[PDB]
Amino acid sequence: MEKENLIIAGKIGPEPEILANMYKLLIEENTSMTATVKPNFGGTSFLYEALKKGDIDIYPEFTGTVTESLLQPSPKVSHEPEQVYQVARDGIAKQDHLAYLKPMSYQNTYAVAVPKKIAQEYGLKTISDLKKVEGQLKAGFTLEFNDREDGNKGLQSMYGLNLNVATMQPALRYQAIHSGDIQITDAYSTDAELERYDLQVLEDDKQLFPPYQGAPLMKEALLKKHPELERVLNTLAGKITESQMSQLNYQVGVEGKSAKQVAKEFLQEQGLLKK
Ligand SMILES: C[N+](C)(C)[C@@H](Cc1c[nH]c(=S)[nH]1)C(=O)O
Repeated sequence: MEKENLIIAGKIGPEPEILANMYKLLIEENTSMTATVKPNFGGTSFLYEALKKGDIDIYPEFTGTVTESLLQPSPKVSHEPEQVYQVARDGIAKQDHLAYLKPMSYQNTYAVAVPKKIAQEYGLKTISDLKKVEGQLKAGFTLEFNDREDGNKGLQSMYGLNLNVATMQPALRYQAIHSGDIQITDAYSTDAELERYDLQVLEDDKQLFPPYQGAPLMKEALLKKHPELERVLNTLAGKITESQMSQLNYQVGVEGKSAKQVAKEFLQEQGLLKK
């Protein structure tokens, strides 16, 4: 009886798809609940509004994204990842009555990336160095990174950078930078494409980017109906290194492995999942 089915969605990319499947695997093993993973469901605003509306039940959301996009007005937060989690978790519960579980260990930050030869040619080590060459290089940014105060709007406001920006589909920006039609893109720090395409991440010297740790986001009402979801999904808390998540992304995004299988093998190897 009562085999309730949860909708777990992810933002664009292998990582949310991997994360969502880990949520499904954990949920189905340890609760009387099934789960459906919705890969590549949308961007932050869509996932967030889908959650509040009940179209989805869980998705992995990132701490700095809670503080910077989701919370309005955005609070001025530190760079301590734990403090940023607490503001996110308390802020989003007050604002929208969403429960935000404990963050995973790794950080997946927005990272301004250039090909390694571009960085050598133009002497680019930090984001500030782009001011030197903002009239020579072409940037390709996701639409969301463009519109985000911690994205390109913050490249303008904090760095003074007025880059020549073309808004890209997320999956195209990496092929553009590789083939040469753009020279700057908004990478995600754990993206396998960084290592695969000789992309060098420019250092965030003015510290525009907040901490970004992922954790399940969910209505508080769902957590009251199923309190076991907190214990169950929190076995991921403080776990998964950038190196581990990067390898998982390689497997799904580069090797074409199934995200469920990659998540499953990993949770099993970590002892987080039977067999
Ligand atoms: C984790 N991250 C890199 C800081 C972004 C990634 C992201 C934002 N929108 C989509 S789609 N992906 C986020 O989830 O906010």
